[PDB]
Amino acid sequence: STSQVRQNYHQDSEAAINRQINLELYASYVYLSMSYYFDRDDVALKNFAKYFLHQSHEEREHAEKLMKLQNQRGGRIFLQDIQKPDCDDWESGLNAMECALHLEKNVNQSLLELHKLATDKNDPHLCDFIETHYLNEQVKAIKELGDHVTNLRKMGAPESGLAEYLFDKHTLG
Amino acid sequence: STSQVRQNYHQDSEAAINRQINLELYASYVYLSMSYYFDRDDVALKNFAKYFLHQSHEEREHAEKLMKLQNQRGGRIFLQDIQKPDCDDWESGLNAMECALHLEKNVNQSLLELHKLATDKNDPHLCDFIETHYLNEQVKAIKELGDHVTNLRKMGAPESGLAEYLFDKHTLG
Amino acid sequence: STSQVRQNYHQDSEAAINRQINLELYASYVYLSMSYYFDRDDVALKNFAKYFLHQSHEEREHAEKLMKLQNQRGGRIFLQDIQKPDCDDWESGLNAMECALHLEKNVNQSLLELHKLATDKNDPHLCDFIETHYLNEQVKAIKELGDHVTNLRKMGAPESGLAEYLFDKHTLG
Amino acid sequence: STSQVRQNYHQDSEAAINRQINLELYASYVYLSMSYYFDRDDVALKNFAKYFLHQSHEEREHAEKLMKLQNQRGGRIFLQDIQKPDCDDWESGLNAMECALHLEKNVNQSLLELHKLATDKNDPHLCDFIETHYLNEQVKAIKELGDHVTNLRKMGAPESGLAEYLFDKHTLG
Amino acid sequence: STSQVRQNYHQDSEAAINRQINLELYASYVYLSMSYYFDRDDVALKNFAKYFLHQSHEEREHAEKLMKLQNQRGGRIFLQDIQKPDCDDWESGLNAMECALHLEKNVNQSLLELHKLATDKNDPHLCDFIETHYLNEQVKAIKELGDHVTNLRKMGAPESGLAEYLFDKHTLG
Amino acid sequence: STSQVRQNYHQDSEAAINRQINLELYASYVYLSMSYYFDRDDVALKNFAKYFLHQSHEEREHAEKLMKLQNQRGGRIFLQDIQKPDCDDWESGLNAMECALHLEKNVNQSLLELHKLATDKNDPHLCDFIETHYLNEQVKAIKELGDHVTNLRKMGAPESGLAEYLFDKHTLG
Ligand SMILES: [Mg+2]
Ligand SMILES: [Mg+2]
Ligand SMILES: [Mg+2]
Ligand code: NA
Ligand code: NA
Ligand code: NA
Ligand code: NA
Ligand code: NA
Ligand code: NA
Repeated sequence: STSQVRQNYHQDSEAAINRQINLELYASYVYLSMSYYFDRDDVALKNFAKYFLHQSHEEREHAEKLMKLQNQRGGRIFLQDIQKPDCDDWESGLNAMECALHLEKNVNQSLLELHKLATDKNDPHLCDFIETHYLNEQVKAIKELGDHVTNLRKMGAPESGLAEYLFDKHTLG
Repeated sequence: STSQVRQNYHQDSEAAINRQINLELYASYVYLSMSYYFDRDDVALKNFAKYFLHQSHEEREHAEKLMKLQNQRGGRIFLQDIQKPDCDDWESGLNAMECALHLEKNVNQSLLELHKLATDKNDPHLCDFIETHYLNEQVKAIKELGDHVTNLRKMGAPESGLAEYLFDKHTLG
Repeated sequence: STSQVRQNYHQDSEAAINRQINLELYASYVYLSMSYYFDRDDVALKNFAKYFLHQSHEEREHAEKLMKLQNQRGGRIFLQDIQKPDCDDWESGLNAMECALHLEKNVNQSLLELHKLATDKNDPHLCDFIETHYLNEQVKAIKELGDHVTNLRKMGAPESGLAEYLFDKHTLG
Repeated sequence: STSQVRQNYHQDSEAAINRQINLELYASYVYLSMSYYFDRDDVALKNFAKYFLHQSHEEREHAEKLMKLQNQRGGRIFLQDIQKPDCDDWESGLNAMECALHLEKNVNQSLLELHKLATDKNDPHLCDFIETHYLNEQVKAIKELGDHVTNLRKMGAPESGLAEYLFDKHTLG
Repeated sequence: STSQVRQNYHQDSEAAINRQINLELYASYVYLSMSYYFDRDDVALKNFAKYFLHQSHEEREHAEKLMKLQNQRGGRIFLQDIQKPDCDDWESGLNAMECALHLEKNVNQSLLELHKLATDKNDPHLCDFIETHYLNEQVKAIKELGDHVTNLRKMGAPESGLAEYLFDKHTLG
Repeated sequence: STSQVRQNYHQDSEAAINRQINLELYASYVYLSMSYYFDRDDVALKNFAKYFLHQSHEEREHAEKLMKLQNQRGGRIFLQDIQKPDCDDWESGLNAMECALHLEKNVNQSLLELHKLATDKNDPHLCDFIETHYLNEQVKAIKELGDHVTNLRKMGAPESGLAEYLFDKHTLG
């Protein structure tokens, strides 16, 4: 049953990796939903749409890298349902950015718990995988989203549709 | 409630489009599972893995095009859970190709039902959308997968691991 | 006696580095032996030979990087005899790949023990050195060798000399 | 009061980062002093001057990267006075190199203490930040300075003004 | 004690140059503080941050040129502590620009006093050094900052966060 | 048991080739030791280090060519332990060059004995192999090392650390 390549890879780490794969795919689905919300004719913020679509693809890449990790270590991928996002209607550019920030912080928390598990299981390869490919990415993404939220709020979003328009043009464009 | 752009777009067509979006995302997920099955150290068919990963990305593109359609017509996207694939272990290159063929034919059947609905609702734009972007793509994909299955079987798959190896090299490579 | 550059570098870490240097040089020697086994007129698998020669040179590079590390930290290199490999005759492409896999996993285990020692001695520089330059390299090498072994076995190695021939051509060539 | 981006960032880590920022700015100031010492007409070692000026700019870059880190994590930068260097007159190329070596080892010790704090606070992002951007840089800088000191001493510095002259030309030039 | 190069260089001029060096380094530190204030996630005005970082580096260059002057004339550099800036929190783009304007005018006043001292000591080289490299630079910087302050105020800064946003984009970007 | 390619290849020649392979690998190991001795922070002669590392790689190449010869003639490679070098600490650039000269002359003597054996066994292919690839290489290497030793001694090595420094720069650099 044991993979010929498997070495120093705890069952709990394998399971946590599978959970993280699902979470990354979920985040990719959330961002896809947000993108096409901004593609609606009654919202019509193309650069918001582009931004979130890019994020969706990035999240898919993160999931695929975790799957590659899983196979590299000799764990076995078990996929689960990708739950639909919490919203169909994301209400505003600002609200979407706030939800994205919340999502990214939740993903970061899951990564931190993964790192803690790796450390506890004395899995330095896994620890450094997480550190190299995920943790800084998360910190950067959270910082960027926080900057966006700050700018939108200062501009007067979401009540100032001019605010969101000009943010779409000048920041995301 | 009615979109300012909506014209000649029946509620039943909108719902069928949402169902098709989910089905395309499901197909993407299935192909992703198959790809990383072939990435396992105990399977190790890199070109199978690459082939199915490409298919996964293509299916995601198809889903995104349907979402774009939905917004273009003034329908509203409602996402649903993406169900996990039927298998974790796809057993062989031949079996994966057979399951892919079955999946593609099911997707094609759903597209044909969508076309029939469009026709019944006198939606020529939707009909020609399906015809232009989906139906021929499906016919081609089904033909390609059938060719692959035929070749693998004639080569002696899945019992001939040499068969699958050489197919991976010479057809998919 | 203490090096002017030495800081936070435990004697046990220095000794473990010297042991790792010897182990990497040993691995280089093993791969050299395997390469020239495949260069024999009665074996004559040129791409196996090339593959293992490349591995030999890579292992030498790993040893040299450890020696550089040793000097960077102000430890002192103490070389030991490089023991001859366990075999003169490696029997088959498959057997050589299996022995290489075993060797790489042993090297990985030694690296993991080195990391554990570094961590216990609160040597984050050493830990991150190992993580950055060695651990992922090992995981990748083990995964690659496992893939090779899997393919050879499925093809019918080592009894199918056609198997090894075609693997030599299509995978290693 | 809490930053919207802040996550898993302990107050003690934030304070230690502020201390490190000050220390890096101090090191920059020290190197600036040394550079312009070597620019004096009665010292006139242009390549020493260039070397230390480069080091000064590098140290400022390190400080700026720590400030960026601070903002990325949602900590708040609090700057302090940059103390003047211990010397106005650095006496000789050899003495300046010895003081630089001492400074770099002190900076390294502060970084190691920072890493220990990060580890104790279970801040893997901070740990890997320090490891990636600072610790190896320090090890390299210390090794280089030790090499310089060794060469100068063997050449006969600081009593051999010919020694320092030729070192300036051939090593630093 | 007297430098072999020293000629027509009064002790009072040497001391005033040392004071100016400290003042330029102080200005550099102030601009650095402002830059990283604008890099905060709750301020998030990247082009303000870039503008002030550029100013910081420019001020450092000015200090280094004064040190070079000091050595060229045969005076001796005596560095002092670089005091921390008056603020940690610069409140707004407009407020930062107003403080920068005040700082630049103070630096200009110090330069004018330096020029007056040079003139009184019949040091035409020093006078023309100040005139060529510093005075026009100051006049330009003050004019630019005044223009910025005027624009921000007319736009409605600092109460109009849209004002600061659009200024950041269109003037500083 | 006899190789299909073997012709006019005496068992004694095969054994002598195996001994020469071991000797070349030993020489490679010696040069590696010397290189990293010069990489020490308390020795710090980078061009000595580079010179000996190049020699190490060259010696490995010589060993690999002998192994290739062995297989070409249908002999069988039997590897032995590579003994550690006689020294951990090579004391000086001059001493390392003197030891290298001694090593190269010992290798040359072994090659001459190999040639004599080949001649006695009427193996003109082996004789011309040795002549073409090894003997002139040895003569050149010995001449070069003798030149180096002569220069170092005339310069005042090893007591003149300036001597070794300038030799490192101007001859080996
Ligand atoms: Mg790390
Ligand atoms: Mg003038
Ligand atoms: Mg505008
Ligand atoms: Na992600
Ligand atoms: Na599709
Ligand atoms: Na290795
Ligand atoms: Na630094
Ligand atoms: Na200035
Ligand atoms: Na040789």
